[PDB]
Amino acid sequence: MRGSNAPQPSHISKYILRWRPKNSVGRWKEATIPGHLNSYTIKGLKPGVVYEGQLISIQQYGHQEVTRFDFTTTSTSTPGSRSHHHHHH
Repeated sequence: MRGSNAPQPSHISKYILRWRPKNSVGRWKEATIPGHLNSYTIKGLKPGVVYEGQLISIQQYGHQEVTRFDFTTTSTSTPGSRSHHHHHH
């Protein structure tokens, strides 16, 4: 019910999630998740605050995918053109 480890599966060897308070300017943190094994979302934040999220994928040789996203909690923001496509799901 938690999550099983998948060493070098059909997906990426492992994904790296780094986040840090962009409004509180603090230290970053790392969370490795090998591909999309399940729904994993980091919470514990609050409305009116923006964090920074960077998902970098790592392979057997290191350095794979690099994605930058905006972070928010119970607030409606996350500006980055995330709503301009037809059809859902």
